[PDB]
Amino acid sequence: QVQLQESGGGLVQAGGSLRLSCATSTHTAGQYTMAWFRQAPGKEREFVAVLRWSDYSTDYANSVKNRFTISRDNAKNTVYLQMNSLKPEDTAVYYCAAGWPVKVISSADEYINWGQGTQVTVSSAA
Amino acid sequence: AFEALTGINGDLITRSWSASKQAYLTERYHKEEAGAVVIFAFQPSFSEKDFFDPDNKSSFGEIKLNRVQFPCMRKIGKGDVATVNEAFLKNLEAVIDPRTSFQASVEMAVRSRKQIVFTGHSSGGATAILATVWYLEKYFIRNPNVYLEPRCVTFGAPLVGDSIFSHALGREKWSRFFVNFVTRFDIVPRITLARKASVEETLPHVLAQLDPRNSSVQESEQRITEFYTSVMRDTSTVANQAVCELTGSAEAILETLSSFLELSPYRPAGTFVFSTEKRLVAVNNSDAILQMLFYTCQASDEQEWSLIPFRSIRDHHSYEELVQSMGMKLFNHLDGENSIESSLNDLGVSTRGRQYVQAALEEEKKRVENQKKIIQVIQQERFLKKLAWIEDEYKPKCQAHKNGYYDSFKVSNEENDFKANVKRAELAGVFDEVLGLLKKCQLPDEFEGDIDWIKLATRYRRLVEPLDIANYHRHLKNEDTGPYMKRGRPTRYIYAQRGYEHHILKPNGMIAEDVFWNKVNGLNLGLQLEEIQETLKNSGSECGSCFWAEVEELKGKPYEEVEVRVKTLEGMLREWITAGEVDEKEIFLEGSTFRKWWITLPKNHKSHSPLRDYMMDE
Repeated sequence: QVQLQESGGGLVQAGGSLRLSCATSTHTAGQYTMAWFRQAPGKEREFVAVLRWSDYSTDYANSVKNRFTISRDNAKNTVYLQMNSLKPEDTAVYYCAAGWPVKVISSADEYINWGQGTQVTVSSAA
Repeated sequence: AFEALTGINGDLITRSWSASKQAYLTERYHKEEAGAVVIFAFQPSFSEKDFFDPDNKSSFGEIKLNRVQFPCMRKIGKGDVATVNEAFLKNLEAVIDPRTSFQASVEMAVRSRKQIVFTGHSSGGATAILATVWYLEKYFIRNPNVYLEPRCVTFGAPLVGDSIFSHALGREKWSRFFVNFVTRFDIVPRITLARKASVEETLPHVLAQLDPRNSSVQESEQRITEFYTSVMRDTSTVANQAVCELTGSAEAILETLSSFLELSPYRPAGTFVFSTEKRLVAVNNSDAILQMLFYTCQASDEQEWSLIPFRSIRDHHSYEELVQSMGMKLFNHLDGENSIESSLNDLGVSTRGRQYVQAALEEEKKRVENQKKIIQVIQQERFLKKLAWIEDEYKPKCQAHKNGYYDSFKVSNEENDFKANVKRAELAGVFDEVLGLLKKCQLPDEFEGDIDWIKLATRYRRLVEPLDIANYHRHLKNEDTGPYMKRGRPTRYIYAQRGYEHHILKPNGMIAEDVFWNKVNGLNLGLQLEEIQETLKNSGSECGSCFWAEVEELKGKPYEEVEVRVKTLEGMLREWITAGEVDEKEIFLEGSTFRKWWITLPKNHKSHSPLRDYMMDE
């Protein structure tokens, strides 16, 4: 069982950037597919980004592709999601999840370990 | 409980699964040193060529093992070698190639005296199995003190060997080193139970689906369902015929010449651990594991016939959850349990499947009971008194008459000779009964390796095979049937010889026939190897207790005709005497057939013979 702890969430102005960290209790390179999911108020837990155990490849949901970046520091056992061009509709609780073999990256049922999540609130413009 | 039975803990299982996952990213194998353990994980493959070799012309991709490389993987008395999947064997051979540095890493791990572990997922597990056997044949059997016990841990592995494979693992007490985790519906352990023609068309797509590195772009449901149904039909045939052959149908039209309903020869080897959401069920008995491989993969737990094939595909990838949830599962060892109903009900085994598994376990219990009765019969004093009478009474009394008990029995002029004949017949009856039990696979796998049995059978052979040879030539059976070594030797003596020889020779890795030919070639007779093997064809110089037989075949013939054979016999005789195979107080007596014949040999031969000091007064 991999232990996952997210951190770095908070309040951010629209258009800003924010980096979320996910500390993993063991190395995940070639061991677990690592994903970022998000759940907004009322909606369901939807997929954001993935870094695969198979080939170290990254993939993103279309709503975040070319503005979000998933990465991993293997030395620190940490998985990062750097978010850019944030919009008010990105306001959600963000989770990092670990799974294997995850032949369906976008399905939450493929991931066996989850974190408690970190809140991200993107504000409009006063 | 689990650790007391398998000899591995949860930390080792977790490291093994981690290394098995990592092995996907490394060529051939991945080596991981974790504290007191060194793990060799093998890269699995999901190409059709890696399950059924394209060049293999047999119905199950099987091939007989080479007796030189795996000399223990055979039946000792019968001689039949084990059979393995040829593709897995070629993968093993490609790993152990000196150019891969696998062997050097294994030997470096041996020098460190850590627990060496061979592990693997899917076909990698298969390789792991073979790798372990390789280790066991190359290092552990040679010196178990510097080459320590291996552990083998497989996840969703296909079957590798046949029934002789599992039997040889059991006789050497090697099965305890193998632990094969199988999630309840995993289809991969069942694949090679099917004829390769039954899945030849659908296997590539299902193997692509089973590959943990591929994405499921919603391919074909129908091909997966058809693959499951083919595998389950052939598995059903195999398991039901195992049931019928174990105690029901025996032999009716089972033999060859009728290759109609071919059944897979592969059988479970080692300990298997079936896993549900709440249980870990460990099984040792191979037949029970085969029956369970069939009956746990049925639409029975909820009779959801439509969903079970996709469960069978997904369960090949569910070993992550298995490893993460081991400690929270209830464990039970099926072989040692008083009631197996809870475990098999939790595994979805139907009532008929439950009865078949119970029958397999009961058959193993019957084999243990047979071995117990055999040891009680051979340990009572009324039985040993016959051998003791032949040893301390008949042999000395015959040495006193200066003719030896062989010739004394052959002429049978005294009442002691008929008494010896009676005791010979009784001992022959007992050993023929044990042989009949062995032939029918009604004794435990360990039987032929049990040191007490080997000692008693060797004593019996050395003492009484001369009397059976004397009985053979006394009734002129050499003229009706033929030479004793070719058409007359009782199979019980062959079994005893082979058990003794394997026991004393397996630490050096050579089989008795190769040792014999090496010795006769070291005699430096100066002839071609084929010519010598032709001259020594069906010779009595391969076993000391057959000495007299060879003598009977050599006396009366001219010296130039049998010079090679007589020199070979003389060259073997001294080691035979030292080992206790031939009594030096018997063969050189004045009235012995051997001495009377040896005097007639050319004086030039007697002058340079190693035996002239034993028969100085000709």
